[PDB]
Amino acid sequence: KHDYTNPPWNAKVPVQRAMQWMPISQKAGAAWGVDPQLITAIIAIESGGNPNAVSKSNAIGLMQLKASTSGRDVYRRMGWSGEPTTSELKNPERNISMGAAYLNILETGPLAGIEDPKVLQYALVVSYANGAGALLRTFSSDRKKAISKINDLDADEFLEHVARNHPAPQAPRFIYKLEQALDAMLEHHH
Repeated sequence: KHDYTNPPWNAKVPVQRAMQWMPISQKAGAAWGVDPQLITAIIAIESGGNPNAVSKSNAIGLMQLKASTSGRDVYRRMGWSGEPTTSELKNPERNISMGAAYLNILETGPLAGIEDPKVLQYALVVSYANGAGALLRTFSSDRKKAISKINDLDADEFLEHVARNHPAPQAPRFIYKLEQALDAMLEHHH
């Protein structure tokens, strides 16, 4: 039902800029066990590689972290009180390293025990934007059953499900731009 491929989106230039940061993304991905291509994909989608991007919501920087939510979440994962400042989120290394942490948090928490890497990946990008909870809720009210129900799908049926079930239009959209972004990235030798 969500017309999620319209308009088309040219990954080239936003991935090009995102790729500026790939050395950090490589290090960040490595440290947190996150696919560096995913990190770069997210940077390209959320900020188009612009480290000073700032949303209506006051989400900040390359990976559009919000200090009160994902910021706070990552601070607690590291044993820290409080939230990162705006200033620290505009730092490209701290920002990316924090997005990586946050992706790791989603993978080892809300989304734990997804089998297929590719669905996992799609789940991450939709969770990252519009929240793991809202995603699971589209399957079932109980987490464990929603996850069993996700493992009964392959990536394309997952995308179909998000397209028809997720309230947020940007959820399936992100999966489309993920794939455009991964395509642009084959033109960059690791």
